[PDB]
Amino acid sequence: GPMPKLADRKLCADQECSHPISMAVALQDYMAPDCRFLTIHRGQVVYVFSKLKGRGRLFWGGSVQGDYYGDLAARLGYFPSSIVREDQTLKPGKVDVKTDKWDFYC
Repeated sequence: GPMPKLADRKLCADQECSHPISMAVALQDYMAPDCRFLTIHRGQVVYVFSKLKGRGRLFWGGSVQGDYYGDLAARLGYFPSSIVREDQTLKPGKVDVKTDKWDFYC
């Protein structure tokens, strides 16, 4: 019935998933199929905050960098990991936590 969660568990840099795991650059375009996902275009910078596990492991969560130095969109959304190239690890994405009800809400 209701939209099933994309995953039951995820990997983060910390329990709250508030620190980014990595900085990545998009290699492919990706238009979000619904509000849970992030729309990205080749060349954009994405800060990765979560990596889903198990059934949702193709997808990562993060935010897109803006146009002025230092700008990161507030909105978090999911995207296929394969569309980006991770360029710098900021923190190990080792903290294994459960996804909550708010993770896939939009």
